[PDB]
Amino acid sequence: ARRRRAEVRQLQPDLVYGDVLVTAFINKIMRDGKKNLAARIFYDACKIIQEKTGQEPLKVFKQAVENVKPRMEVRSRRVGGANYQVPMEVSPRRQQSLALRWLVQAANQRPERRAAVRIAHELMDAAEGKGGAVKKKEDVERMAEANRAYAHYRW
Amino acid sequence: ARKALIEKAKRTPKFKVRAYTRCVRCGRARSVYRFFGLCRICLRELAHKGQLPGVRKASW
Amino acid sequence: GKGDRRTRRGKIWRGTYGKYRPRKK
Amino acid sequence: GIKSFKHKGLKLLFEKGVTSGVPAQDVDRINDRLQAIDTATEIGELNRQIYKLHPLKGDREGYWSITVRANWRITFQFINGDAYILNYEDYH
Amino acid sequence: GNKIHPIGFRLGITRDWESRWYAGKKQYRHLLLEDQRIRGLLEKELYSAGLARVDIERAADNVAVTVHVAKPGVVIGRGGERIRVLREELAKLTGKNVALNVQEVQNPNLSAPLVAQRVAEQIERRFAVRRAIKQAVQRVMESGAKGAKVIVSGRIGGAEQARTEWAAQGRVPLHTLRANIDYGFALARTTYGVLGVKAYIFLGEV
Amino acid sequence: ARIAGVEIPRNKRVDVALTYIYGIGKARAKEALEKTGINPATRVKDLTEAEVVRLREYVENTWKLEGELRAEVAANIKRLMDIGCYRGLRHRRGLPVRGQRTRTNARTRKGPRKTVAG
RNA sequence: CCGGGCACUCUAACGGGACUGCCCGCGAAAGCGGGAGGAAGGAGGGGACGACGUCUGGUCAGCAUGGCCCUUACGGCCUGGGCGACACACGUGCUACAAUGCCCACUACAAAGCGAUGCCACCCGGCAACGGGGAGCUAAUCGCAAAAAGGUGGGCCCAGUUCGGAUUGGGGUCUGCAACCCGACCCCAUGAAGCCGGAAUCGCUAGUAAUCGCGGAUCAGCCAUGCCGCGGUGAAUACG
RNA sequence: CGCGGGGUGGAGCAGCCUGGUAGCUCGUCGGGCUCAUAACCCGAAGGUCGUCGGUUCAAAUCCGGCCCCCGCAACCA
RNA sequence: CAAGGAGGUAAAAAUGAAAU
Ligand SMILES: [Mg+2]
Ligand SMILES: [Mg+2]
Ligand SMILES: [Mg+2]
Ligand SMILES: [Mg+2]
Ligand SMILES: [Mg+2]
Ligand SMILES: [Mg+2]
Ligand SMILES: [Mg+2]
Ligand SMILES: [Mg+2]
Ligand SMILES: [Mg+2]
Ligand SMILES: [Mg+2]
Ligand SMILES: [Mg+2]
Ligand SMILES: [Mg+2]
Ligand SMILES: [Mg+2]
Ligand SMILES: [Zn+2]
Repeated sequence: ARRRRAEVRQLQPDLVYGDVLVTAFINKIMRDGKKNLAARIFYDACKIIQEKTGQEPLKVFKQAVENVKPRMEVRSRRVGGANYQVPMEVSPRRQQSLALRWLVQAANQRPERRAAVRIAHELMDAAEGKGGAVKKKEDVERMAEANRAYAHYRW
Repeated sequence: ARKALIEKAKRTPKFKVRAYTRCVRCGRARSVYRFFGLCRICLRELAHKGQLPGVRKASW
Repeated sequence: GKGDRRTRRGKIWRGTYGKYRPRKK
Repeated sequence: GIKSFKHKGLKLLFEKGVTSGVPAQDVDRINDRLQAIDTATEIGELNRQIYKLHPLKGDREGYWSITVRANWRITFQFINGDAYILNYEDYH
Repeated sequence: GNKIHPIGFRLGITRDWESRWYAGKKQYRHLLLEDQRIRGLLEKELYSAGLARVDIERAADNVAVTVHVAKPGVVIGRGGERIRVLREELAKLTGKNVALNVQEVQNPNLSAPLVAQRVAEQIERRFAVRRAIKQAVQRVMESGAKGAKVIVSGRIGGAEQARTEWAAQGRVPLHTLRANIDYGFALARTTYGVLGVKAYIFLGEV
Repeated sequence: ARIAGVEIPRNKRVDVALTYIYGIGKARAKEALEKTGINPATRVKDLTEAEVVRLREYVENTWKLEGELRAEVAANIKRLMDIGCYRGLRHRRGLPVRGQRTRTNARTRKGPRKTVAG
């Protein structure tokens, strides 16, 4: 019954960058608890960003996250055996989490061969507003758009 | 088959592989520790009794 | 290939050694 | 006629006459009910007062149960003049 | 229910051992079997003494054995028998230094094994168990105890129906470690079966 | 190149291309090209015809392989035809040869499930 | 490795160390929020500990035991068989369907434990299992063990494929009186099903889940992928 | 016996006329949900088309002969 | 600042089990 509001977990800043965000992204890359392979892939992809574009990956990655941020999402709620879906706003914590999660997932959805090039490209596509994650973001906002009827149920 | 069966367990002749362990306090053939010569059941009994030198509850 | 008897990895998992996993040096 | 056994004690008692599967004071009782379940051509014949016959309910539907003694039941399935899955079970 | 043996629960701090010797492997097994056969042989022809403990100590062929008894009446002055061959019959499968001592347990009403054994005798005397429990507790409580508790379980007064008679005065905290709680148990053999008597005796600590 | 009974594997490393023959596997593969003295990492694409001839001549001879040894293997099972042993009956019933568990599993010899129900 | 030294690390024996005691705010109190205080805090993180009683719960196959029954036998010995049977159904799992992946080579970094009726260094034969030797070790001395995931290099290039290892043929080794039914490995060759799972269903809130190997009990051997422990790397999220 | 309609999985019904595909509901069998049953959800299996002949490359289907089932008819004396 | 009285009231969800 959540007596404690569960305090927000804080991370360690990365190497060379100091991000309070990049490490969170590396973590999503991480599988089976191998931060070595995870971090390597991201920094690898950072080197890949430099090639296809003359931009610093610290902004390319930053803007990509900003473009894959759900303004509002759909929430299933009350009365009628939980029949309604109230479109709710998204907390900065949750926009944060969804952005990075959808990025990595869409990144591994790509037909490319190497994990680094998937990350790099999906970030470049998302920075422009083209990524498959941006599709996911825009999709979730469609659902939230179509439910404005009983949005006044709010909460 | 229990009395004549704790006989064989100490008799131990005829081929070396036919010989087997067996709790002494009981007659148990399973879970017999070589260290005490006892089954896991008897061992627990005596450990609570205090009749097992050094043997003490494990908490960590 | 943790179950293939022809790998250093499967030989680890099985425990035993052999040609596909020599006893060091 | 009996055709199948789910209890090994009952099975040996009726087949070989081995009484070391049942209670010693319930050997004559268990015998005369099994023979009556054997000669039974229809479940209606297993209707004597002393058996307290009755079909079970729930997940035990399709099963019958005459009483040997106390809280002990001989449960079975009677179909086409034959009994199957003869079990000597405590009604719990 | 399910509760751990209040003796084993201590062992380390509070309540020391009962067989205090050290050995490595290849020896522990043999010496423990001998040790237990001593306890087994003693219990038989020494029950009339009512022995609270059977402490045992060793030091390479030394085997010391301390028998705690309420009333050591069965020792009778040196060559008055009841000790001579009696402490010498141990070495018929031992052959080692059968050093048998005798202790005088002062108050038997504060020795848990003795309490339970007195109760278990009364069950076999066909006594009224509930009244026997009550008295034994008060008897223990009468001899200065800080808390007591006796438990007989099963087949009380014969009669087809296993029961459990319960009585306890004062304080008996089993969960506490600094407890000094003596635990005893006894089998009452009856013509209608077997029932067990637990006895808890408690004193202060800190 | 039609090495034994097969020819299929083109541009894909001779130590690997060799594997595509019933009788070669992996050990006999590099064993054959070190004994014939050919580079394992080659193209397989019809390289030096001489290396291919030597390879073919050694491999196709030496040990039995392809359809010939399939016949021998099948004949070794036909050994336990006649009035054969227990191991033959396991080849007869279609059940596992090495006395394993057949109460469950053993689907690789029994085949897919049939389901009786009762 | 020696001389020598033992301050560091470690070993294991007793101790100190926070009690929201101190600051602000709230309150009648208890207490709650917040803050320098320090390794640590408002039960620090885990253990052992399971009230009166409930389930005619479980256990006569650990053992004890009332009653009933068996005694040239329901007891006793032995060889052999069986518990391992298989048209099927369910539970708990192991290994996978691959490229944050597989193979080969090189090269690091643990803890907790077990061993002289054994652990077996180092040589020798052997593709290997393993066998001949044979040193040290009553073992923080010698040995089991090189930890593995990791790193470096190189090779496959996404195809049932260097994924996956089932099944089967052959050849061997070791324990054991003996391994057909029914043992574990080693080597050659076969290389299946599987390309990620219907209705449903489980676990975990911080060293945690996931993932990686290591030890032990039982044990001649072993069907252990099990159970009980050890450490390595190490997430996500909690509005409510 | 005079006309008309009908026999198809276990039950009830389609498909025939415009020959090459036999389909529907219930039931059965497997798996789920529940302490359990029912209900519910997932996934399956199941039909010599009454029978004896004929036509045709090919018959549930078109043509005959029987065999049951149902329905109409049997009037004037 | 402390409610007395008036009114819109959940859905789909049935059964029992085998001596006192
Ligand atoms: Mg088998
Ligand atoms: Mg299955
Ligand atoms: Mg407590
Ligand atoms: Mg019961
Ligand atoms: Mg018994
Ligand atoms: Mg079994
Ligand atoms: Mg396939
Ligand atoms: Mg694929
Ligand atoms: Mg929790
Ligand atoms: Mg069903
Ligand atoms: Mg149901
Ligand atoms: Mg007219
Ligand atoms: Mg009804
Ligand atoms: Zn025992």
